[PDB]
Amino acid sequence: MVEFPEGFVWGAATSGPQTEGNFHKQHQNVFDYWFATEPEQFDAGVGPDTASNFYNDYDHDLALMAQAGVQGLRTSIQWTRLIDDFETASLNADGVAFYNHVIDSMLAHHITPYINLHHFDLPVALYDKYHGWESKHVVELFVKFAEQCFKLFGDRVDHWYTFNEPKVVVDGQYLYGWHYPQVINGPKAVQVAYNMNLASAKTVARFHELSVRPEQQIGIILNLTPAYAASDDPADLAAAEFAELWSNNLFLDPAVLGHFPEKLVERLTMDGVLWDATPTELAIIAANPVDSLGVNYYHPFRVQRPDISPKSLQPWMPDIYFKEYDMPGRMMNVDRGWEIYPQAMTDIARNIQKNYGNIPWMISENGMGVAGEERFLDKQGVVQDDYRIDFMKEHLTALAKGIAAGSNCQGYFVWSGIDCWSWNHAYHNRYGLIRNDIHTQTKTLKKSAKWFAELGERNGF
Amino acid sequence: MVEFPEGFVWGAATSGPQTEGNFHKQHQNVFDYWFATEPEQFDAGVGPDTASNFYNDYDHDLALMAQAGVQGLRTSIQWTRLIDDFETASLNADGVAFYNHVIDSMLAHHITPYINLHHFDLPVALYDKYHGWESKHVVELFVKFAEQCFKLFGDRVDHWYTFNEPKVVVDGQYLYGWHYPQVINGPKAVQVAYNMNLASAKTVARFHELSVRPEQQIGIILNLTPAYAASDDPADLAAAEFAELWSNNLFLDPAVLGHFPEKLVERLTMDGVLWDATPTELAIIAANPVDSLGVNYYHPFRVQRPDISPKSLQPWMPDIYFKEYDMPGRMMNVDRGWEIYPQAMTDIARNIQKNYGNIPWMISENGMGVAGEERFLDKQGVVQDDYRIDFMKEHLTALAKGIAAGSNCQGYFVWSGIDCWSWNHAYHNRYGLIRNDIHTQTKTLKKSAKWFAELGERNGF
Repeated sequence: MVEFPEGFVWGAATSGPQTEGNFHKQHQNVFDYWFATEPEQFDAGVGPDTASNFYNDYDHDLALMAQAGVQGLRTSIQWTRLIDDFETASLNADGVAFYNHVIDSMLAHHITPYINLHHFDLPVALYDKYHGWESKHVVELFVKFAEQCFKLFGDRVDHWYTFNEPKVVVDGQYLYGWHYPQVINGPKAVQVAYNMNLASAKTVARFHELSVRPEQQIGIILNLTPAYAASDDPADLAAAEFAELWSNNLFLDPAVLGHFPEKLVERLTMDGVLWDATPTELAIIAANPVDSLGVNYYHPFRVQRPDISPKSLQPWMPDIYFKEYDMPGRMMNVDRGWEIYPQAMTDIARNIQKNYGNIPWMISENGMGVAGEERFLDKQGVVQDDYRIDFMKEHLTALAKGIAAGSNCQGYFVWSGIDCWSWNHAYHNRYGLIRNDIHTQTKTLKKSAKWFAELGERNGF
Repeated sequence: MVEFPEGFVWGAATSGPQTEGNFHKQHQNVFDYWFATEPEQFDAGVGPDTASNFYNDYDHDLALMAQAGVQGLRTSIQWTRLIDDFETASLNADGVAFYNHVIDSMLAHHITPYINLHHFDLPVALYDKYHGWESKHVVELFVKFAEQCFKLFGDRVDHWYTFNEPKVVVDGQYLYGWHYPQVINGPKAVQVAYNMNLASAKTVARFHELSVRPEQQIGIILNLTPAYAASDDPADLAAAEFAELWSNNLFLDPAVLGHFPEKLVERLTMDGVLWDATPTELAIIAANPVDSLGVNYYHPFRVQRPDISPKSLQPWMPDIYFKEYDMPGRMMNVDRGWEIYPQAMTDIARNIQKNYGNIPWMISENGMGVAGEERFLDKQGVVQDDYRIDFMKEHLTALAKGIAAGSNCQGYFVWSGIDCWSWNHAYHNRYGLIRNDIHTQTKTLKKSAKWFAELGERNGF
């Protein structure tokens, strides 16, 4: 009734920081330090020190994911676990040993590894010493960490990603207080977006200098969620224009086309907040676009005119040009606060096909987070998460229309395999096909896990 | 300068609930349920779910305890981990295998096991089903649990304990709200004190039926701090008399002499709150005294006359006869609010010598808790806990005065080897010879750890 291309990958996505726990980890990332000093900023004071116990229980957790139909698992390597000295990227022997264990264990459970290098987990010491992603020297230290990952694990990992959602690092660390250091500074944010695009292009370049087999490829993972104008009012259309350039093109265009979006550069310049770039850096970005795209999609983005004129006396923010809009009658993931709009999948697919060379891409994250899932347990402690199955069906239906129209989508990864630690929200909302009882770290397939395994067997539903 | 008997045992003490974490544990004990229910009752919301990670890191943790001079480790087996069906004491095979690994690992590190059966960790389902320690049926199920421990581990463990401080279970669960379920009921407390005494004698009986070697002994661990009278004013001395019959004789006399203190039975009968016993139960108590005594001491205990007459119209509580007294001029550990009075050790040693047959005994707990020990890290990472060393010097010196005068003391167990979870206080105070960074579960010897090691080799200081 709804079928998918031959070879389509059915996978799951997590990250190191949200699964491993902090057991024996050498360095604190910014979230580790945030929790150590202000535990009250986290749901129930549950931080990342244990998370979903993946450091200790990886082998059996991978077996459960394989049970759940996870043919590919995408997670991340922590800079703060792998590296001893950041300046030279010397190696923490115990951390290298741990990532070889989980990659080997993925293979033994017949899971294809997809390895992302960075997922919101900047080392706090590099923020204290250089201001983190503001520093083009920190950019270089990142590339040297990437180089080690490629040399250590490239022999049995084909599929890599530089970053998960750099835009969330920019927004979170420098615009809205979501991430420690909670800086609130538009111009810095512009430089950080620049610096992270540059780090990604420099990592792509080093990846291909070091690759040995043709099937090795490196990509990036972004939100491509479209900006719908609230109305056809010119002021709402103009707000949606800028929201689109700034939330999507800022990263999509340099990663895939090789250059920054022309209209955005012009607006940033006119406002006096343009990044500092050099011709040599821009040439690196132009010469090393990603091999593939990971699309994270959860909810649409709707936007109307700003309440006050953008020429008002205020600190510069991208938000001076647009304000978020609530559509009456929207479908809502309420205990979460997000709109549910599957059709955006189709728009994204068409946009990639028409405007971005129909580059090979995957849905790298799609999922629904729900609170208090103990209420939906049945007589055997199996969460009856039909809502999650229906949510997956609605978005997969939309995806398949994009594919039949000709968009080069090659896989679908659910967020997430096993309930994992959702930053300051901790375990308030669950996303997994597999429930984790975090008091005992005992995990059990949900109803959606068996549906997912069957979806992969029939390559459809 | 201050020496100790040949063959003195230099040890450390903990418990399972305070170290293991709840990783893969089948059942919740009362503290597990309490934290799952009311995490706000726990410092910083830090519960038992990870504790000091002993479930995962036992082998290396025992190595560090060996470096710190721990020749005997006293800890406990968790009823809620070992047993599948409480009614039949059927075995949980992963919990059985876990205790087999730590006991074997203790042996390989040249650490003599000291295994205690119960440290405040009643399974909450047995309180729901039967009201817990109020049930003489639960008394039997505990004996069945002890049976299983002796058969699985008795081939390698010589030294056993029935309970760690039953009085704290009485006081905590039924008098002052320290332990879930926080019942406030004096008469119920009297019956629970009786039932736990009876559980212990029955366990001692079973233990000797199933004994295989003569070296195998089993004891009980109690607080025997004297109840010092505030003055020689007859109301004060009479208060100290009941305080001692109640806080010490309630368990000392059944455990060692095989009967309850006659003046205490008389008092509770007069007030109409006395336990329900049978002659056969009393005969089992009389026929199975303990083989040895573990003594816990931290701080002294002083009492004065109650403020109102004990005949006043109020719910019966042991405290209607005595009130805590603060002595002008006391030597205090001010941050912890505890008096320092080392000679109480010497008084305890004399009491066991004179009145309790000089039964073989050890100091099963003694130690000092301090908050924010990060203040005394040298930048080599070692806590400079000179205060802990001086504390041990004073108390070992007073204990030596007792051994010299003829007290049959055989060992000194520090609380604790590694920093562990102190119930609702969690990790606010640290007692260890070894420091635990509970964010990373990375452990490091303190200064006192090297001191304790040299103390054991020199057998003095």
